[PDB]
Amino acid sequence: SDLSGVWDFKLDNGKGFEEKWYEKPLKDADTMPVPASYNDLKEGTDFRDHYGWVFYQRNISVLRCAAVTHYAMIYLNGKLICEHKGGFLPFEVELNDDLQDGDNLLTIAVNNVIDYTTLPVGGKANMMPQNNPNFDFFNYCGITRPVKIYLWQPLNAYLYKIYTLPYGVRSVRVDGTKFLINEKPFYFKGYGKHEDTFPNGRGINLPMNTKDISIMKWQHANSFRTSHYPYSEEMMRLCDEEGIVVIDETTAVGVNLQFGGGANFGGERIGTFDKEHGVQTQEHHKDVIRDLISRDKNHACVVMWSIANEPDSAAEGAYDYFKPLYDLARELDPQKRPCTLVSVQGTTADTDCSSQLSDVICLNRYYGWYFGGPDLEVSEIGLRKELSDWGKLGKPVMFTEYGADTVSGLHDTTSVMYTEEYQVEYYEMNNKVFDEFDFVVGEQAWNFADFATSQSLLRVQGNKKGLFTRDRKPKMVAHYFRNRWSTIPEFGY
Amino acid sequence: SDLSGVWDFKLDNGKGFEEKWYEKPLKDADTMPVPASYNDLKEGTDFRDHYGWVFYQRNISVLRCAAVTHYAMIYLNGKLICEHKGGFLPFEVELNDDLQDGDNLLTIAVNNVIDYTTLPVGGKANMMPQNNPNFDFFNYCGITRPVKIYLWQPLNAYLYKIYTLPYGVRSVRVDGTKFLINEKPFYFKGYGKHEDTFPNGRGINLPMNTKDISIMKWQHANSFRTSHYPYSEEMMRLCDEEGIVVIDETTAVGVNLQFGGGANFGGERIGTFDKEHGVQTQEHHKDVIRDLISRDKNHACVVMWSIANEPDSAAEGAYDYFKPLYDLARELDPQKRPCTLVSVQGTTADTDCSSQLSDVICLNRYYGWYFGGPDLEVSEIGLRKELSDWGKLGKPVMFTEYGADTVSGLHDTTSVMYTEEYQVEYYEMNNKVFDEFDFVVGEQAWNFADFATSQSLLRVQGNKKGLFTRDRKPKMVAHYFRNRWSTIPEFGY
Amino acid sequence: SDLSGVWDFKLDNGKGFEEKWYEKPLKDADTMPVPASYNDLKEGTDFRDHYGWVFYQRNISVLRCAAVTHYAMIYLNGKLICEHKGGFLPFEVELNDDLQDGDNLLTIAVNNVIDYTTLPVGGKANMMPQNNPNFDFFNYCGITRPVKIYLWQPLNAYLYKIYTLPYGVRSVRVDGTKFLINEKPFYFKGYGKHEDTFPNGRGINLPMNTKDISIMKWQHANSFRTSHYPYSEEMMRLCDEEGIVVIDETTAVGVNLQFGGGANFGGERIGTFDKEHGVQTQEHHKDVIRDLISRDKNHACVVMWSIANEPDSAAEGAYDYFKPLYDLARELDPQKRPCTLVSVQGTTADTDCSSQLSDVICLNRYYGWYFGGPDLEVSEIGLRKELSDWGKLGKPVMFTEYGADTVSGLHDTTSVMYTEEYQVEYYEMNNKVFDEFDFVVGEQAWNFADFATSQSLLRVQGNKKGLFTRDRKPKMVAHYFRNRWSTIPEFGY
Amino acid sequence: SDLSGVWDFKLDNGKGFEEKWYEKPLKDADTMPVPASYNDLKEGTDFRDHYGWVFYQRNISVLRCAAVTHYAMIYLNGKLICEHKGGFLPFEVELNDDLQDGDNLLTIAVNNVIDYTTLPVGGKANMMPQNNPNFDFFNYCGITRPVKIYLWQPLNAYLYKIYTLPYGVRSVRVDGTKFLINEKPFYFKGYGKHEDTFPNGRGINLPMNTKDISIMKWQHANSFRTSHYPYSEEMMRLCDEEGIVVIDETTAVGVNLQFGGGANFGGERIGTFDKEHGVQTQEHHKDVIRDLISRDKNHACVVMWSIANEPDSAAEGAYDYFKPLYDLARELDPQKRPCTLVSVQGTTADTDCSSQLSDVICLNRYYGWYFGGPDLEVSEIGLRKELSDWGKLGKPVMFTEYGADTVSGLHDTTSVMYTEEYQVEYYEMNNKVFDEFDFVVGEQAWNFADFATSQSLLRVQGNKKGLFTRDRKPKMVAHYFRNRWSTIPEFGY
Ligand SMILES: CNc1ccc2c(n1)sc1c(N3CCN([C@@H]4O[C@H](C(=O)O)[C@@H](O)[C@H](O)[C@H]4O)CC3)nc(NC)nc12
Ligand SMILES: CNc1ccc2c(n1)sc1c(N3CCN([C@@H]4O[C@H](C(=O)O)[C@@H](O)[C@H](O)[C@H]4O)CC3)nc(NC)nc12
Repeated sequence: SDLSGVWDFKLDNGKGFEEKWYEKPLKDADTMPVPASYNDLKEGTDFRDHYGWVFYQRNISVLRCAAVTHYAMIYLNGKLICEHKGGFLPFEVELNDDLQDGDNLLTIAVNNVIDYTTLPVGGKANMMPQNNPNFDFFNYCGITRPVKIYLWQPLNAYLYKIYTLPYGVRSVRVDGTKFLINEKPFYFKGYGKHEDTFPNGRGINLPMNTKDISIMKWQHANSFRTSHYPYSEEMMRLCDEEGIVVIDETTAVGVNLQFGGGANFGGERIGTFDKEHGVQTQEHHKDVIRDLISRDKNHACVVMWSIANEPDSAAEGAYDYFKPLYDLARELDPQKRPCTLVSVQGTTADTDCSSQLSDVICLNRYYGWYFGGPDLEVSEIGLRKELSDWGKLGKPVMFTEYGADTVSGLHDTTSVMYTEEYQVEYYEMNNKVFDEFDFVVGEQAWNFADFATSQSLLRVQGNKKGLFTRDRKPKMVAHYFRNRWSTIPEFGY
Repeated sequence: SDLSGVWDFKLDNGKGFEEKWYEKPLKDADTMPVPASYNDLKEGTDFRDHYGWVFYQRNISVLRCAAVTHYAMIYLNGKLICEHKGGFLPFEVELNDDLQDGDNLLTIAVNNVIDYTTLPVGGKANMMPQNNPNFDFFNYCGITRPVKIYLWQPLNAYLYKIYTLPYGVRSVRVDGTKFLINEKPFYFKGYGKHEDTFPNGRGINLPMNTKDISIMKWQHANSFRTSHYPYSEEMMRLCDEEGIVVIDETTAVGVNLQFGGGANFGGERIGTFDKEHGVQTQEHHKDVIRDLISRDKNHACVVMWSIANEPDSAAEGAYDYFKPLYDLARELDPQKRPCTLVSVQGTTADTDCSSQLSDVICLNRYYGWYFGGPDLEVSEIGLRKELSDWGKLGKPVMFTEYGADTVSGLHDTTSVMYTEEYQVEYYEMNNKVFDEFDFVVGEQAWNFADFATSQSLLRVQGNKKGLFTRDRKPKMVAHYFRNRWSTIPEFGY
Repeated sequence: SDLSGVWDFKLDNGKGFEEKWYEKPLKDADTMPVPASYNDLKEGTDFRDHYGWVFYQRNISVLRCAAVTHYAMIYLNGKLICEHKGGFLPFEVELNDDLQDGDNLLTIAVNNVIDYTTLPVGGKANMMPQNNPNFDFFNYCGITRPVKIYLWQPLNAYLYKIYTLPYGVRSVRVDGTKFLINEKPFYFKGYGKHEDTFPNGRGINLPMNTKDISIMKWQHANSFRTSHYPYSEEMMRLCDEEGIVVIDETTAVGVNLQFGGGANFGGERIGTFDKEHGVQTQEHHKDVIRDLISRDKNHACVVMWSIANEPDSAAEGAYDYFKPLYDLARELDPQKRPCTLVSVQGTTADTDCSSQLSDVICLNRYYGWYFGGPDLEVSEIGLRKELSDWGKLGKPVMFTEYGADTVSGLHDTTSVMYTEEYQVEYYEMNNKVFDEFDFVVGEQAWNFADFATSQSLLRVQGNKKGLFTRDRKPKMVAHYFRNRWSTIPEFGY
Repeated sequence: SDLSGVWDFKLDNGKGFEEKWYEKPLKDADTMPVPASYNDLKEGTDFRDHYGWVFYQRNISVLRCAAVTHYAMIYLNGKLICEHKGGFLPFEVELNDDLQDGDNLLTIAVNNVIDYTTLPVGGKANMMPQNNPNFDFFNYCGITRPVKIYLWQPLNAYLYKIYTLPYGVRSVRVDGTKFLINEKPFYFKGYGKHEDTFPNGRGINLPMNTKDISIMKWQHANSFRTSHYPYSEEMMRLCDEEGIVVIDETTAVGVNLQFGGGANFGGERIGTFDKEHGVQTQEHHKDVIRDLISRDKNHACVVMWSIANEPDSAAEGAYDYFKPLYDLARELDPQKRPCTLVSVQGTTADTDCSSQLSDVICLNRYYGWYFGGPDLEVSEIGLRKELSDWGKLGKPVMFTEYGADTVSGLHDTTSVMYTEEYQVEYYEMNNKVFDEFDFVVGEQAWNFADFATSQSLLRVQGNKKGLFTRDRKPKMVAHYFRNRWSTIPEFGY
């Protein structure tokens, strides 16, 4: 029985836990539908940028939270039943006990604070009393996912059935510079995505998920990556049904304290993996890895794991941080699927700890935007120079992010940055260099669609690097990729 | 237990009922989330404009359809359990019988054909093998609403509780030219709405519903009308919680065969209420009235009933068609709430059968757009001339529709039609005349937000008359109304 | 010596000619730059839509009007020196006499009234006290063009020199179904243009002219048509320098009283060439033909004459109206260049008087917009059916107009009318049928850029059929044509 | 006699002066209209971003350059006649000599290089082989202005006449904290402008000038500033006719080497007024001051001089640089008009050398954008704190720049940066603080309209801080200012 609906809702002030609001029904309360991120569902900056706790509550009568972002505190008649740290993976509690009679009071308290102990991690200032994300997307929070009571081929799916669980048969493993599904040389076509819609924020959107898949099949794409967090269970099963290759990724974005900017302790900047003042996320990072792999163990669409997005991988302490997490990933994946991490700009093949730990090299490069733009010729020289050097490893290289901010509507015959023409030229140059090297095994544009971020001078009402707008309407670049991807097969490219 | 999820889906070809698809599991099937309109969830004109039947199916293990648009045909292991005509109101069936063991096959067949027998009615051509709506919104179909197994004051709501059902205490009745809630002279502030979002089509959107309410409270609005169909049960309860005045309306739009255009039988145009060739919707019209009132009997937000939107009310046979439906409305409303109908342009106080049957006169006037535009001065003369004549009845007059198509982004200091400036000037002129007459008891703009329609030369990617865009972003007119409505109280204006 | 600058300016009230304003300096006067259309240079609908006369004036000290739209009345110290009817071709007067001493008073009175006696002709209502154009562009008026005192190959121009006059050598003549320049089979690539910029209105814009040419060479175009009026002398010489093929056209648009709509005399609609109540433009039509050809006699870019745009050519009296004008065109063109007229939708090869008089058949067809849209398949059947029938004449057929209104920014993966995707699909279908017939010798899209029109429900802030916006920014269709035209040569296609 | 037209044109390669192109007619030449900036009149980044010299040429038969940006080199039959450094003020040469017979060859060579010796000054990198402007507008170059051969009250102009020269009588002088025109306390209402249109670049646009004035009178504005360079003579006379208060400004923008960024000599950053490595513009700065004041000596609209825009005025050497230029300004202004300079963010009353030299304090502050955004509350605290401190001087304070980048079309009910709502809120906060202090004597928004800049991550297709778009269409903020300025008089506020 799904508990999804409009619940009672109130923000803490913060004299909430003192007055024991989880015992009595909330007075002067608001309304809020679940599942949904609450940030965009009321008006006013003080509500959207609220710092602290919120109180959901709903009656019951006669429990698995699919996701609660970030920190959940479940109650019943006042007695705490659960606690959970981790805003993008499910958790459940037993309720045979503590469920009195009929008319009972279920309260869910949700916290949004992010720091060096959370995944994603929150910095102390802007990346590009308040939360300051160390990541480039908005800190949507609340009960994002529902609360309920209780040969396979890319683009050519076939799932047998087996509680009933669907399953698809497929082999995936890496040989040299080749990514093989069912022993055939695959090429990744697609994007890095976001669970981002209006006004749901990060709340699950089954209609948009299907529309996203239809658009991808319209665009002749085959893959995407769950940047920068594991998606909903329903979206994963859909890729199983629809035959969409997925790269599952953990909530480990922002373990890199070189943005912006930086953080100082004693008049000196601190490194990322400083044991005393740096990140305190390791033991939670593996908790997320073992919780993720336990969830999507059997999804034939899951093809490769991503331990972290854009970490300080070329810094002191980077190897000793990721080695125990990498090993764990191979330890609990019964299929021994490839594992990787997506690398920031500035990483080279020699300095990246991913050069050894990862089966596949996954790059996030912005030659022609953050680097070199608007000089596409100079940026081409650099992209080729770094890409040649990455071939020294004899591993598959894969671009997981590359893009240019483009506001839909801006045009010029002599293109400039932020126009739709410049975006197509940016991708033309990059794709031209990608086609020169036989060890690249995929292109994944950033982003699939425009998505909301925190406010800054460098973000024009969110991140505009999508091929599509936030309402999924195509920019000119979306028709460019559709034509290019129509001549690039899934296997043998 | 909510059955909402992604189901199996296929379109009929139309050799579907022959091959008995409702018995065996569907081969070569697609995917489709419910609840949602399917029209926008795949790509291609042939899918969006599909004519005929679609087949939903979902397994069961151990039934109330909140809405199925338009015609539902429920199955189980092959045996038909139900049929329902009526795309916007709930229906249920008993399932103690016919539910074998555990693993069973629930199939829902949905038809989209509209004609002179349906509400809404479908014409034979464009209003402004295919369905041609006699109404100005898109023919979204599918399982729009979920399938599940089992003193009050405006803007100041208070609902006692009482199965548990919430209830709010309030008095509503008409005295002379005054609309009184709790014996105080009310003024309607708001819009005509639509259940229209992307990509859900008409599918229920609990996030957008709350965002809509927040925007209305941001804009200092108090009311809206369920144009042109009854909304979801969840949206009605939200207006109860949030204290939003609602005008409940039936699915009776398009009982007017003077659009465009017209229909001919024997070389001669036929009237609307021709008994042989005209509308065949009467007995279904009261079925909808008795089904609607049975659903929202106790919603304190429901304040007035609307029997039909824009009917041929000044034509022969109009009185004898609406008299038995009007009487029924007063017969089954235990509160004796006011009843009305919203009148097309061209109606006068003398010729409208609503002049006698309705407690409140509800007008849809476009002085300054369809009539007179771009001459706002001439259009002002006409609006005053017709409005003065409507005062002869000593009844409350209320504008339920007035607006000008405005594409967000188009501006000029010397305004022209379709720009944001012209839209504000259009509303300034109209509102100026409204303030001259003490018998007008409300203004409701058309529309609240841009919504999808059928394609025509006169529709610029849908209906653009919204104060907000389809993604709820405000046009300049939305800030004009917010300032005007901030100085107009709920009572005593 | 150029008199171009900001002059004194005032609108008549209309007690202007009584008070003899042309004698004394204008009191309570405004400012206005020449050359420019005055309509958009002040604010307010009453100024933009002004009906009647305006008064320019400027001092002199010690005369050829390049164009005065429409009717000019030149003065000096009060004494009338000139009168001119014809808003788009030059006229001059002698000034040795009437020029006293030094400080003198030059007044130019300009009228904007259009009716059945003017070219372009003004109707009595909207086409789709006030001027109501029988043409689809705005009635910009004022001193549009400056007032001053005193082998060639397409895309490969070479002009010898010869008062000094430049000249280019080239042969043009029609053989069968072939348009030959220098005895090679040409193909027209380009558009119908407009002298339309902001805020100049129709005023000459030498910067935009060069930018237009650069954009055409960027788009791999070779031709355009001076729709619907002869352009400036400077623009013609530029096409001589830049090697751009031009189709010179007269001011004869709107000699067709079947728009909208129509005009009635005695309870009955009147035909276009009714001698008593219809058009009274014939003797002025040849005055324009002999004035035009006298101006561009030597422009090597002028390749074909266009007697009228979209006339009632399949109606009674159409042949006897155009025969004396056609003959005149061949009489005064010392090069015997081809002559034609562009035909409205609904014209067939049998009924069009252009089927006999014209050397080249020039069609304005909207299969997929005005006809058939949004059914591109049905519209394709019609375009092929009419195009096949036009081949019966053994003449060259050329499309001078075809397009779909497109507001820059509107997109959908499943296209609908007014989006950028639908515009590309519209042109794809049309161009596919054009490539099936060897007797079509050119495609000219409508329009090159968005331009201002009179206000109506069918015009979304002007005409949006341009491949480019009014500020020359490209829509998606502009890159489609650039790719298609890059593979289509000038000769031998 | 105006030489304005389309000339021969070619870019140097750079073997141009060797081959003596100024002697023979240019082979393989292009076309270019004058007056106009050439940068946007052809296609391709290599043309728009061309570094070096361009060659204009035009025949003559039987000379004052109104502006040539930046460096002019005039020829005739090969013999150099002139040289001029200074891209925004007129210069002339005698031609009785050197003018042979009739058919002669006039060549104008134009250079675009900017460095520490030019005004405006060019840096070595981006401010926010190539020119890198130290200013926030595009380096438009070419023959921008024409080449030719030969009581007053704000908003209530009256000019007597007096070669004939118009003149207007008015008194202007500063008393305490009051700016008085005709001994009445004035308040500046308006903006900082730019000579920026499409596609003319910085080329003179008499139509747009009049449209700009009409829009200002529509918006109830009274003043603007010639940021950041003296405008055309025609625009100045128009403000005389139309009664628009102007603040004339020199070409002295970018004398501040703290942008971005900075420049290093020997591993150390150099100060702005370093005599050896810093700016070398002083003696040219006064040449511009004495050339400017010699031009607009008699314009009654000129009300105050601006010596430089945003200089390093709080740095070592700043006082000794501006003292001789300031004194010169009072030396040659026969009216002893006030003189000032507009100050960068970060300047305080104590450290600004303008605190002593200037009669009026002119600030460029961005509280709520560059500083504090999106925290409008915190930014309000700062604006009040700095504004209170500026009152210690007992002088008039005037804001010459304040604004937020706004892309037309972006909206949200809960505003974020770059939307139209945030722009209105930004101006509401600022204007609220301005109204608290009686010593502020004007508000001038930045900018009047969107204008082109060099490309950077921080510039969304140019500078979007305009109240209007580049095609003069109003954003929502333009209607906010129109309402505010309608209640603020010219005198006595
Ligand atoms: C097959 N079914 C139908 C039914 C009605 C009509 C048509 N087809 S076609 C047409 C029309 N046109 C007038 C304009 N003409 C060109 O079209 C451009 C544009 O419309 O954009 C114009 O800008 C340009 O100046 C013109 O040369 C094209 C024909 N006018 C009116 N008046 C009610 N009705 C119709
Ligand atoms: C308080 N915290 C900070 C931090 C950094 C900066 C500021 N405040 S302020 C500023 C700046 N400005 C330069 C431009 N100047 C005006 O602004 C207009 C515009 O920016 O739109 C311009 O179009 C117009 O021409 C100019 O007169 C305004 C100052 N430049 C740079 N270079 C990295 N940094 C900063």
